[PDB]
Amino acid sequence: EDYHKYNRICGDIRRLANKLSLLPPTDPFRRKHEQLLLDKLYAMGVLTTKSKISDLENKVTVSAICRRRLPVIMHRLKMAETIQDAVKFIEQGHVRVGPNLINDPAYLVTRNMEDYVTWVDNSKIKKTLLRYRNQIDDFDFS
Amino acid sequence: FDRTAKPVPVITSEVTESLEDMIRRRIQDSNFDDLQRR
Amino acid sequence: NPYGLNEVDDFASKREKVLLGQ
Amino acid sequence: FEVVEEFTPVVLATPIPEEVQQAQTEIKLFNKWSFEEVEVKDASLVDYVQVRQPIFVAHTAGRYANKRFRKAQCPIIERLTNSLMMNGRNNGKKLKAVRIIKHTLDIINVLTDQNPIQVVVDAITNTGPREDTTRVRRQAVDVSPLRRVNQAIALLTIGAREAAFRNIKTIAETLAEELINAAKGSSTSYAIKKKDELERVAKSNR
Amino acid sequence: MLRRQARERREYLYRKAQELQDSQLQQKQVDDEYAATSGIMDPRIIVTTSRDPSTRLSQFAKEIKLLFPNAVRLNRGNYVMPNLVDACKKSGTTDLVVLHEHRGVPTSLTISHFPHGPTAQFSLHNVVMRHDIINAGNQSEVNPHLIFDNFTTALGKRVVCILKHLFNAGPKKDSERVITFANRGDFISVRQHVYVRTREGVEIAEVGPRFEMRLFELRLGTLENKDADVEWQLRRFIRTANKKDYL
Amino acid sequence: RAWDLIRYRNFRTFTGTERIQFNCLAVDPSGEVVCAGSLDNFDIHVWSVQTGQLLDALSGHEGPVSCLSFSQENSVLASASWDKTIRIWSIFGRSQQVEPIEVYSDVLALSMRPDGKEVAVSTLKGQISIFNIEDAKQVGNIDCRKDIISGRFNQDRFTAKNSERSKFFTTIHYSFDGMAIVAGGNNNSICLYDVPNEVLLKRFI
Amino acid sequence: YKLDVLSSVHFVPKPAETPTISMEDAQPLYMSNASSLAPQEI
Amino acid sequence: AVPSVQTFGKKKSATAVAHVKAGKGLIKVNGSPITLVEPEILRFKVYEPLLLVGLDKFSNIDIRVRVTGGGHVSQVYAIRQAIAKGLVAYHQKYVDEQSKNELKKAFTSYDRTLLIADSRRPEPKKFG
Amino acid sequence: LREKAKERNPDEYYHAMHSSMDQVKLLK
Amino acid sequence: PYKIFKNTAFIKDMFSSAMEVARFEGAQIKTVSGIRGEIKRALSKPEGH
Amino acid sequence: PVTLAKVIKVLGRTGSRGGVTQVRVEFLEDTSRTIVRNVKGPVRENDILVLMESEREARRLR
Amino acid sequence: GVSVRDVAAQDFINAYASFLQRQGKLEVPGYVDIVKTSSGNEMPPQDAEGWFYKRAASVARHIYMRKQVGVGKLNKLYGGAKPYKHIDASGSINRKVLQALEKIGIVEISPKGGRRISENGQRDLDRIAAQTLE
RNA sequence: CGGAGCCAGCGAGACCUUGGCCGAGAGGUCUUGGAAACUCCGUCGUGCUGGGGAUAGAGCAUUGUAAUUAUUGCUCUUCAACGAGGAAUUCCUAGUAAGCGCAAGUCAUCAGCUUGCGUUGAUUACGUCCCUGCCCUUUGUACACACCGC
Ligand SMILES: [Mg+2]
Ligand SMILES: [Mg+2]
Ligand SMILES: [Mg+2]
Ligand SMILES: [Mg+2]
Ligand SMILES: [Mg+2]
Repeated sequence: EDYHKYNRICGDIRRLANKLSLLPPTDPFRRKHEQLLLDKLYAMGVLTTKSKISDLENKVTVSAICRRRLPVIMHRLKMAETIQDAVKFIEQGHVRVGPNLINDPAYLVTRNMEDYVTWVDNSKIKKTLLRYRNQIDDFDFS
Repeated sequence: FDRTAKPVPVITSEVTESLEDMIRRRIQDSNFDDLQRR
Repeated sequence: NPYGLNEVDDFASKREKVLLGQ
Repeated sequence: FEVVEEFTPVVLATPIPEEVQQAQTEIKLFNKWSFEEVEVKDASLVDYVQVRQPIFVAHTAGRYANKRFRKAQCPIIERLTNSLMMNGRNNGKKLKAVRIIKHTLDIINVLTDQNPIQVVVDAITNTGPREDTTRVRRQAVDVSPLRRVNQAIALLTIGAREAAFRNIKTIAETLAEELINAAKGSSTSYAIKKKDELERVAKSNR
Repeated sequence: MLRRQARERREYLYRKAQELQDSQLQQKQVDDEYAATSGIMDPRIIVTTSRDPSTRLSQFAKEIKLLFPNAVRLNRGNYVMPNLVDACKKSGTTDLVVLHEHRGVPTSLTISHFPHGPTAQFSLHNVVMRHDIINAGNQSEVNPHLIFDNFTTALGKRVVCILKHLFNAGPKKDSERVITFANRGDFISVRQHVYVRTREGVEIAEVGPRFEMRLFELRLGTLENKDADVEWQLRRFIRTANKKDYL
Repeated sequence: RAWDLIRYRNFRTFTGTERIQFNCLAVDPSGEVVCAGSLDNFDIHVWSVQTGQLLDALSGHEGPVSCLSFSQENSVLASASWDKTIRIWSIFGRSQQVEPIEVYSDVLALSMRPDGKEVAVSTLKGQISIFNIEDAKQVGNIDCRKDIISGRFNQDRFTAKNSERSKFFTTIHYSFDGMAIVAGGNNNSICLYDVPNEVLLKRFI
Repeated sequence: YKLDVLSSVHFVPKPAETPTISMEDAQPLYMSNASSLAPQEI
Repeated sequence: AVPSVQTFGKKKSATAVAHVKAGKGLIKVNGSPITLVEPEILRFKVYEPLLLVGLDKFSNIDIRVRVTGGGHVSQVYAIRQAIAKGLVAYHQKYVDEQSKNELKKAFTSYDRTLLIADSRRPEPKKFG
Repeated sequence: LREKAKERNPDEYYHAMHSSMDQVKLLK
Repeated sequence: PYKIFKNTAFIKDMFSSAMEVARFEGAQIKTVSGIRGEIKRALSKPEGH
Repeated sequence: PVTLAKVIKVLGRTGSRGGVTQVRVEFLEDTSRTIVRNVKGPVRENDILVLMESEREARRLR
Repeated sequence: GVSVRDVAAQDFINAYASFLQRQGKLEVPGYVDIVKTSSGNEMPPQDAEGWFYKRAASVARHIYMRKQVGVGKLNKLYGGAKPYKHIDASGSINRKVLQALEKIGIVEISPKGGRRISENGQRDLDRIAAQTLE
């Protein structure tokens, strides 16, 4: 497993933030950009809680970005037993993030969109869930 | 015999007089613990 | 949890383990 | 020219009474009264006395208190049934009101061969006050059609109730008499008396 | 939607835990729930009662509504508590006030702060309503001045914050209405006066109502949640209860 | 942001307290009120054009607000969301009313009839449903799943006919006569329907 | 851009002496700066 | 397997489960014929779907409805909603979609509650 | 157990979801 | 005790009349097990409970 | 005889008593003629009123 | 294929009550004309001649609907409201009815206690169910 | 009033119980395991009447306790006030008012009281500042257009 790309993202966050530390503290230009970076990472879900730039130096990690992966997200939500099963469901097109079907396992769910990841309406997997509960309603076609 | 819990206070005239004195003192000094716009 | 837990889910799991211990 | 959509006689494993099939043909109140011939004689009351949607039973469970004028869309029979249940002891008992209205329609048909729904429409139309008074002494003013319908229903139901409150007559019979008299326009009905009194007082202060 | 509420509760509990640690190390500002909206957005309050209230409780609920400038009275006929709070959360309500009674005598008052708590429960003593005053007249409904007296302990600060945010921020300097919460041995006396500045002092006139409220529970969650972790609870059967002070 | 096109200047800018991301927008016919919706807040922020201040936030949706529209005549606001519901707001006037209407599935797009008496919504099920605003009852429905043409992506591991990536319309609009609706989405087809008879007039690749 | 690509459902294109020509203008060319000022501003 | 569909109808606490399969027109509620549904005064409510689309459509199917919870009125509403939803779902799954659209159009034109649940969720009408 | 029931994800999927007195005992 | 509802419990044989209970309302009591309690209110029926 | 008139405008800021609405109504017999009337119940545009007398002009009732 | 569930309850009970009266074999206790069927009631049944037979028909139908029934269940089944106490029906009358029915063979002692619908009674109740429909 | 038909959701730190046998009922005895309102058909019938069940008498039983003591139910008889409520006053806008029951007593309060749960479920208004009361403004300050002008 290669985390080359995420290391570059983590590194680029470190190099960028360091340059802000160099720029004089009272400058409004740096303060605005530092907050935008923190807001962006918070929106992405990398930072679970609003953090300071000094915290952003060390909280950002490859594992944090891996946690936002859709198959990893599904595993915690218990939609899939194991990551490999989650990837297979994504490839076969049984999962939707909001109104959009995502067939790319590499997709990272944002913080707001985390709540709306679910099975597609006509998935045979979804029918298996409702049949197990005996709650399958054919008016909803699922 | 002992009692398990604090007795419920009785609001007599003196208790009122002490309370209103504190209120008047607070108003006179304009010392209000009220929320303000930030 | 192949990739671990965030700070919030670590706190939640610890709380559940405590109550189960009780 | 012929149009045919059914090539086989329909026979169900569950027996269905033939009356229910004649109801399949057309929707009728209690499967006994047709809405087709019913018409509101007064032009103004039209669009507020709603009879165009036939209903089998008054119970509808519609949402008519949400907006200001949804009551106008409510079927008039359901409005009468709803008005029938008041006075605390009868609050919330809609099935009893439905039965009372069914029996009242039966009585109206027996006494007068006319369609009972037409009798109800005529009563509500006749007993609506076209002019009222407002306190300043008093000053005369006009009355909106919705208020006319509301007050007509209230007057008819209240008169029928008060007539049989402590009398041998039952609610169904007294309501039938009230409706027949109001449709006739005769002064015997309590609602017609009240309407005439209000309009006279308004004319005095006109 | 249910997933969002579940996730936010875990964040809310985690935030309170971290804040508690931060307070402890400082021992060795406004609360997190109120920090976001403190001094920006005025409170939105719904005042309700228990099922089938007596007439006196309805009158008392009306008086509590007049107490808070942005309160609205809602009838609780058949409303289910999870449905009640869910409806309030949809409508943007900030706080919910539920009143209980015993034979038309108010006994309890519970305040729930949305979206995640806390919920504070009070018991009312020596309640005197304004309906008990003849020829009282109407109230003044200006944004009132607030007085919080004798709140010292950290719990006392917590109670002040919950009560402070029920009113609108930024009363006029010359507003003649003052609402006072005076803590006297954990029994918070609530009075409402209208004052006139005289040339040699101040004169105040009581409007009412009078009632003493004593906190006995404070939970980290909305009032629907009987499983919410308890931040603080009143111990009654401990041997020091008859003389222990908390606020 | 409001843009004056006679002089081509941004004469005003509106923003939320906490920097809410806005996805949809609707403007009052009088040009005195502006409403925006977000995928993260669930509230519809309302501003005053002349003052630029937040009048209030319309609350009640339990999902992100997907789309907004004012009636050009009656000036009512219709909002729909992933909460499977449509709400009609009578914001103007002394009293405020909200009339929610339930729908079988998430609402993606919304269009207001020019006369202002009906509203159409495109759902995730591939349905265009028409409702009467004054009565708040459905008056017509159009199926769109079969008409939509979606091609298999080169990366797909499942067939197009089995694919459900986009068999709905994310945007719709009435004709100014009011008798037709043009619809489009994340697909290779633009379908033009006729509202009164609920048939596909023509499909464009 | 890198974060946008990873979290974007759809395609994201990569963001992009001598006298220079302004390809795009904020106002129409025929429009004059004086006509862009309100009487109160003058 | 015999073509069959399952649908749910709800009204307050009343919940009805309708099973619609291929048959000869046998409609049963709680193991008894539909004609015995009580109270009698509301019986036509349960007949409203059957009479609206016509009994010919039911002549080819068997419907079994199991109702639990709520009271008499809410149970009647659950039954009628379940029957309508089940008929539409069966006509979708094992019959053309044109008939599905016709059934949906009829039911929505008459009473939309036959298909979509009617839940009077609390609404604080007074803003604030 | 109450929170676990409270915060149950309805979409959770598991592959397992797919799946005389003496004479009577002797007979069975 | 003769009737127990979780924490709450109804007691008998301590007092002969509801008048005597009124004198001891709020009084501190305990069980042999050491569980501490309180006299809350006198029951109207029967006397002494 | 009694005349029928359709409401065309619900006048506002007229200073009328509570529960009384001043409206403008056109006669059905002659669409051109218009008269200002006082109404007691809930009234909206396009609804028809029965005027007993068609001559009096409405005056504010304070 | 006719069954009791295919017939209206009141129609079947009335029709089967007439049959028991016409048969004349149902044992009726002497105290029927003096009893009220429940302590909550205030008067004896008006149909003095035939209320017991109607009781047996009502009980017999319930034995059909539920395979096993005892006197306790029938007591609560016919009980009603009177604060309110919800007194159960008289135990004596129900017990005589159950014993009377099994004399005719309509019902019989069920396993694990209670009364079961006898196969001879099973056809007998079905017989009158067809009678009412026809 | 008499029969018959039936539909809920909250809730679990010997005593409960399914079933058999007695008794008119209350209630006894022998054994196994640990909802109302409401709907249908009938009787009665404007008479303080088959509404109301206070007071009183006689019995059949339960619970203790050692008294002929009370306690809790049942049966018959007796058969009251009450005929919709003055001057005045309180509250109330949709699953709301109101009716109906069921459950638990979970550190404050509550013991036929408190809380919760479900069931049936409306009339009217949803407009105005005319009266009353509580407020806000009278340096646009407000980014274009328009409107306004001490
Ligand atoms: Mg109530
Ligand atoms: Mg209460
Ligand atoms: Mg009470
Ligand atoms: Mg209003
Ligand atoms: Mg019974």
